[PDB]
Amino acid sequence: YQQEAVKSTRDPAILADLVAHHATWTLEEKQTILETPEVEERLKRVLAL
Amino acid sequence: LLRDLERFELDKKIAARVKEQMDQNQREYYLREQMKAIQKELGGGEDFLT
Repeated sequence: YQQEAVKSTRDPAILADLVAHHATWTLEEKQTILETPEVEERLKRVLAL
Repeated sequence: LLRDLERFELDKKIAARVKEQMDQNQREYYLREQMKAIQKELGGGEDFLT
């Protein structure tokens, strides 16, 4: 998780994918990760839930 | 160093907002998990909660 943090990953799309893959979600909310092209909307989505 | 103090304050204020953002939802899911846990684990479908 520290290798997938800011200290080794700089791109927020790749870091958002590495944060959002490492839990066991439900399927439709994995689609709401995957659907969003905005950085801030999917980061506020994963920060919310 | 005044720029560094402004940078640390602009980090810490919005970081405290994000700290409030999951500190509300932590207590919300504290209220959410345990009722479904206890009337899932007590008996089950044969526990005739229906």
